[PDB]
Amino acid sequence: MTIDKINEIFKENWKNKLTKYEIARIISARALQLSMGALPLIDTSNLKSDDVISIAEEELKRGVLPITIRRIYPNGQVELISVRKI
Amino acid sequence: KGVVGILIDQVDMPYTAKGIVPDIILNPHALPSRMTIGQIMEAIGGKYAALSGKPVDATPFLETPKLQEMQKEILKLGHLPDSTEVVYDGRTGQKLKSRILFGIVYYQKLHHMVADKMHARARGPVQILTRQPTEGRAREGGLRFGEMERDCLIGFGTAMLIKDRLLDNSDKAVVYICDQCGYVGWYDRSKNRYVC
Amino acid sequence: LEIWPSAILGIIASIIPYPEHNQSPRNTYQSAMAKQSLGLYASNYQIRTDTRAHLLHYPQMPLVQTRMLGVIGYNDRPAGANAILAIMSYTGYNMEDS
Amino acid sequence: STVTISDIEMLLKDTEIWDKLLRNELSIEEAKKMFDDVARSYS
Amino acid sequence: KIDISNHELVPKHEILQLEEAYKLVKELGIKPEQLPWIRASDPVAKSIGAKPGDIIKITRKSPFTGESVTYRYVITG
Amino acid sequence: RHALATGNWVGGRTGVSQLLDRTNWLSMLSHLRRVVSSLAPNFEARDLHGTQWGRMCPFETPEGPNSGLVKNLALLAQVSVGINESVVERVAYEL
Amino acid sequence: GYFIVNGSEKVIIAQEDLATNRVLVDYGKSGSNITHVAKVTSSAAGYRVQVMIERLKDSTIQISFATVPGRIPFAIIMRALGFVTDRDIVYAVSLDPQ
Amino acid sequence: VDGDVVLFNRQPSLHRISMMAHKVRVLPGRTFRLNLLDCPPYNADFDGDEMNLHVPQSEEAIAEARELMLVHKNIITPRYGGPIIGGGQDYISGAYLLSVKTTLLTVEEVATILGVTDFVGELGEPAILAPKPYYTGKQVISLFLPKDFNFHGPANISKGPRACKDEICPHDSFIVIKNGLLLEGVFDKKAIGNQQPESMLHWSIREYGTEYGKWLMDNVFKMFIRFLEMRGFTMTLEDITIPDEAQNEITTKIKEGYSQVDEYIRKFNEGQLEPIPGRTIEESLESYILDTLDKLRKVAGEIATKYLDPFNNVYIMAITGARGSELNITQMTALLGQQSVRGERIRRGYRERTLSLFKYGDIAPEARGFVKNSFMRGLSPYEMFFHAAGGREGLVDTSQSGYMQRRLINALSDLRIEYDGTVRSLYGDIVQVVYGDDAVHPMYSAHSKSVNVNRVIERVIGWKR
Amino acid sequence: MIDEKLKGYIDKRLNEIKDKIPDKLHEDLRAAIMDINGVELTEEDIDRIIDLTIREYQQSLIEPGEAIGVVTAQSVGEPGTQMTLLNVTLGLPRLIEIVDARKVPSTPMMTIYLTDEYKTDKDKALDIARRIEYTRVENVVSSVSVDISNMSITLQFDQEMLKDKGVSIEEIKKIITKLKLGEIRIEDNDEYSFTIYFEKIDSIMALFKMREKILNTKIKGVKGIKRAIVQKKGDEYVIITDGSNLEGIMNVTGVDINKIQTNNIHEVEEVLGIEAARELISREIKKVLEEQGLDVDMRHIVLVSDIMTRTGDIRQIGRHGVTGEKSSVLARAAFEVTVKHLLDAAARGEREEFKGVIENIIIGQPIRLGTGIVELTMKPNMR
Amino acid sequence: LRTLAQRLKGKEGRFRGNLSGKRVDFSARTVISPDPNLSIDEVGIPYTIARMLTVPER
Amino acid sequence: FLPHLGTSPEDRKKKGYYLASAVNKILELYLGRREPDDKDHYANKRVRL
Ligand SMILES: [Mg+2]
Ligand SMILES: [Zn+2]
Ligand SMILES: [Zn+2]
Repeated sequence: MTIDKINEIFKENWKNKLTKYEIARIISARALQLSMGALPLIDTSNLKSDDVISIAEEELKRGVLPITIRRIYPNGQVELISVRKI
Repeated sequence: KGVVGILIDQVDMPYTAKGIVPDIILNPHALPSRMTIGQIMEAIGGKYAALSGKPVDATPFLETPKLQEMQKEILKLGHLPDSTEVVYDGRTGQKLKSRILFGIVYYQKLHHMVADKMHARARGPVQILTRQPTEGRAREGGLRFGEMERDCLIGFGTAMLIKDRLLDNSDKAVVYICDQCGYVGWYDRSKNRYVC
Repeated sequence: LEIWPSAILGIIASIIPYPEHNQSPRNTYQSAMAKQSLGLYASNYQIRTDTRAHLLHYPQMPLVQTRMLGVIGYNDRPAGANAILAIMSYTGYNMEDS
Repeated sequence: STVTISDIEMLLKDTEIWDKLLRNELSIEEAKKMFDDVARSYS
Repeated sequence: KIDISNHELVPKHEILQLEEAYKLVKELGIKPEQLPWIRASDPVAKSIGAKPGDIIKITRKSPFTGESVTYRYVITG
Repeated sequence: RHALATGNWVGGRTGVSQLLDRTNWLSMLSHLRRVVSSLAPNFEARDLHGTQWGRMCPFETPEGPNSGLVKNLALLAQVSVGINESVVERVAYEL
Repeated sequence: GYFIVNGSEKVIIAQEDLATNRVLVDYGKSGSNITHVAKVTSSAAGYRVQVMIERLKDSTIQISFATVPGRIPFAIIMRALGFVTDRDIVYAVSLDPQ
Repeated sequence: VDGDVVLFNRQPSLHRISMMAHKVRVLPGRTFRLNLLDCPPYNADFDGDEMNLHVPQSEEAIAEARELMLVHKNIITPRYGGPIIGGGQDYISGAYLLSVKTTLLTVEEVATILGVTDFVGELGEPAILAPKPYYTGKQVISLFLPKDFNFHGPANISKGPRACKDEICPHDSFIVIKNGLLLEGVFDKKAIGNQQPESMLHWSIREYGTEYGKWLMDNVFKMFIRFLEMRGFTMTLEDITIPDEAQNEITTKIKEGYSQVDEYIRKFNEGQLEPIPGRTIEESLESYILDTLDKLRKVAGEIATKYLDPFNNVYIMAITGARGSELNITQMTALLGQQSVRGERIRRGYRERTLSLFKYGDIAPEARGFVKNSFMRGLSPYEMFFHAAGGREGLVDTSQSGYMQRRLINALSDLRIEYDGTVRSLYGDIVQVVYGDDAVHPMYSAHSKSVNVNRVIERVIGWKR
Repeated sequence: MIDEKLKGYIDKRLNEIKDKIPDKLHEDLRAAIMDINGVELTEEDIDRIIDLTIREYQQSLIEPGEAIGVVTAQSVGEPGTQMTLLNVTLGLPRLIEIVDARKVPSTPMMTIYLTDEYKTDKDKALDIARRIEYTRVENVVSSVSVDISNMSITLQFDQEMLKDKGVSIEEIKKIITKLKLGEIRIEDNDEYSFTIYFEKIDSIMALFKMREKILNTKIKGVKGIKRAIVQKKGDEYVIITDGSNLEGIMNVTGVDINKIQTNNIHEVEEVLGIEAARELISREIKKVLEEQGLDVDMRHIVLVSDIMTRTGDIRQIGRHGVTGEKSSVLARAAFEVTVKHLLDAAARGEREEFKGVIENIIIGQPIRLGTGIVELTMKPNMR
Repeated sequence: LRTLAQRLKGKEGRFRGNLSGKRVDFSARTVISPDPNLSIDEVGIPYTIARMLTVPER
Repeated sequence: FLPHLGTSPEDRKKKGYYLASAVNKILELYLGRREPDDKDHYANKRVRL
């Protein structure tokens, strides 16, 4: 119980889990930079759809993206989460 | 009142054992909560009027003929008195397990037609003052994205969607600011220099 | 003594068949919708110059009548047609006011 | 002075004491003593 | 005049020790005046003898957790 | 001509004259028998008064703000034209 | 029953309002100095003027019309119209002693 | 092209699901086509309504719209823990007619019903093998439930005497699901209807995901419509017509009520009527008359329900929760009852009488607005006048609501949930130390509950309980 | 029936999860598992139940970056458009009264509980209601006669009302004697009548003024209490009041001062404090929404109550409260379409810093809610 | 006349007419009709509207 | 004052009698011999054509 037990449960729950806003941000950034000329990190030969957003979704589902989320807590502590093969 | 949801060909319509096909199909769920018995009564009276060739008066409190006489005469002319029919599916040919009520009702077409109600705008002219899209279907148009839609977008948490709706597609512009006074300058385009 | 008990209505409420079997707000909505329907509005419409005008191609007079329809001349200038009506659930395209 | 001015000054003094304590320029006991002094002097 | 701390609408108020308040403000990453405020003339603040610069620990009744803890900062007025 | 063409009348009245509605036969017939109350307020002014029996139709009213304030004449009702008060006064005094 | 003005067909809509030259009485607003109110809207050939009559908690009747800012007592305004004695005013109001 | 993401909106935009992301499908016509299950979130209708469309133009905007605003991700509303998307009118009655225990189907009928879905596979053996091979509607419904789903609960049709409150019910009023097999009960408004928290559909969505809810709504809800098409569902005029003995009983009850009202009036005239506290005499007499007439209407409705067929289509539409109530059936079949204006009988009219047809000072039930006929039998001229007078004040039926919502939005727009779990303003001020009390989103709640422990117990050991 | 072995297994297996969920949820889970009867229960069943409970709680947590203020505002204001209506104020006008922080309600009301010795007696409750209700002279007078001949006012008293209020003619005479009228003279005309003779007054205007001065004189009762009603809830008798006076009623004998209720939030704030005030605010909003059949989760209401009591005082959400305390000039000028805010800012040389969401949308820059709280880093070399 | 301060206040002024809300491009409005054959994620679009509104694809 | 009764000095007694009748009506309302006039009664409404 740092401040309250509920806050500790909250921070323990979100320790190794991505929020929907982080997923949306990662997918949008990957799609934007993939439409600008980047090379896909997956096969992209037998995918159902060949648009950038679908490829970004598939690249996020199987961890190949070298992207890191930086969480800044209000007291200044920093947490880093990697989506590259977790 | 209602709007047309689909138009179905005569082959796909359900038909009676005489081959009669409805012009309009009404949902049974619209009647019980609105309690318009006069419409079912009018359907029965219209079927009677078409079968018998006799006048039907539906003046309030003084209706002639009465409903029971109408139903007896409908039975004597070769139809079921309760105004129901044996019906087959036009797509498969199989008889429905229930009898369906057929009748004749007077319908009216209102001047609210979708051919005069749809308008879209991709790009077009802008205001001379605000440099924002115009207004009205007479001009190229433009729908207003008000404060409540902005609140919906904020509630969903979509920053780039908010930007796309409210800046990129309405009045995006570029200005030049002096770093000492914060006033708006300009580009001279002839001497290739910034002037504040 | 009353001359005509149905003379408590107006000219548009006088076109409703069996109005005493309906709920009153529906009788009120009918009067609003009856002024927006398309038919024949004048016999000399082709030589007039109206800003906006409509014309139903094949108008019919109602089979279920009221005594006031012939008095006001509506059977000569009708604004509708008689449809074969079925009351059933079919394909789900007539749900909730369709 | 006036009640409002005394309230404003005591709020300012509490703010300064908290700022100095949070910067590790004071100990807990010294902060307690100063808080008590201000509270008693402005009661 | 009258004791009101026993009313059913009044939650429990407690003055917080300086070390505990210091730890709380450090672990929240805030200044003391960024908490919700309570006046020194509040009827329940006077009942416990709270002076400005203190932090009050309040325990309220909750339908989701049973008991809920809240903190207020004592101001002048 | 201006009074008939704009609808703004003498005495503060507005909307006295309107363009005749010719959408169909019933539209024109109903427009020629419309009565508008100058209030168009109180919830008691929108009530169906028992004195309206045989004079105004109980069903033909708009929906919304103008409900109960715009009415339509009943079938057999007329509006009085009036006579000189002096004749009736002389008859009453002689009576 | 309509007019053709500049080629357009114009209908005059009937206007419903209160009777003009009659007295209508009502109670005053609750918790006010006025207990009872009477109103007259006298209409001339070209203009109409409203006359208001109040009764206060003092059991006094006050007259108030358009072109005078204040309230005039009933007997004062009655004396200006040729009713000089109190008996004339009293018997002009009513014959009932109560 | 098909599959593009757009924003679809209906005004006024009161909550955030007034505008959601949709996938484009291009079809012939000049109209915006919308699924019938999507209407409750928009408060939409097909009376001539219009809606707006918006096409995002950038990659980031499209990605955000597809990730956060898609329709099936927003089945549960944030106002309370319940589904805002669900079945309507034909869906409920079709589900009831299909899931009732008397429905038997052949192989061809089963193939016709399942042809509107995505189902391909083995049907299993028919429920009945001899004398003829027959499938059951419950058996066909069970093909779409997960093979570990358990549910026990009452049906909507269990309002009346058919309620048994246990698994032994001969009326299909109690729903029993064990290991994804519908063994008892029917499907109606309380199992698949929209805006019903803690229903079977709600538990399915909560415990299997919103993608499962999307798959279920797109497959099983079409079967209900197809079965209505095969069975035939109509409304005739004999569904609301009662025999002569029912009318005679209603007439005798009306006579008894009128006698009671006359006795009240006589007691008032002789000065032997006691008042109710806080009200004068001649105001208590009105209350007594209104009570007597209300009881008369209730009794007449009960008689009319007793002497009507409990399996006609109007009764089916009423008991299952599709359309209509019992008051509608009573008014259409027994009597309208007393008409009122602002809680009082109809009085405004001439002096001491509403209409010139009545005597001076007559306060009998018919003189002041009691209708003893039904819509089926027709109203009298003065009964029609009274009915039109009673419903006048519903015709009058927003700036205050808009102003209040605007003030709330401008007061609260800057609050955010932090990684700490704290609610803070964008200027740093702390509002709540932890959101709510347990940091549980109302959208993910089990109808305001973080966890329903009884539901967990039913999930684990429901197949043997 | 759970045997002792399985109960011990349950207790052992429940003690290793005490830190994984809230205490109330743990208590509810323990109470629910012990009530399973008619089913032969197994250790694997207990394991599955506990694991599913923990997982279900973890799956319901709110996510950081959520714009919870907008969601709360939309969840509270949206049902406000669906509201379709002593006669206390209710619905949308009452909700507006609550959120606008009105000093006094349109229809004040109190609920007064009594002590144990006054709790179950009807006569004692009636006596309390009698002695707390505010009564004037005109509330017991049946007829008033004004005499012009001798400048005398005659008062006739209703015996039934005089008994009901517990008032006697002697104390009425004593109260009238204390008035400012002057040199008067009272004479009995009957057992329920007397006349004030005014041996001094001259005109009729002053006679009438004296008459309405007499008829408005207070006899008894606590100020502000217009009507008191005795109600039987269970075996207890409760007093329902048409007015509001917390200070006055708290001094009345037999009143339970730890259970007294009011709908006046400002009196409750002044007497009991701000936490009681915000609890009352939440209760009032919840009751107003619930009595109309509208389902709104309590967390939104609690957040609203917290936002309206943050500064130690009750503030309205509008111009003179929470919205007007915002530190953005442009947001205030947009909410209040007036331009005087910009003139004040120019006069005082204020500085606007673009921290909120509305101003950033006005100028056209991304907001810090939702996807704006996320910040990303990448390693491009990893192909 | 309409002056400097009149261009800023009101519901049609600068703030609430052009800053808080505005008219936008790539938008359409039409009557709605039912379709039980669509998914809950889908919306039916006319051919005319599909050919006028466009999506820019790199 | 009361233009519908005349605009000449000779027409003052008529105005006095009219005002006396109005005062009589309001006094009758005071003593409970009357009720407030119904403004929705069609005896009080006129239609201008
Ligand atoms: Mg609609
Ligand atoms: Zn410069
Ligand atoms: Zn049963």
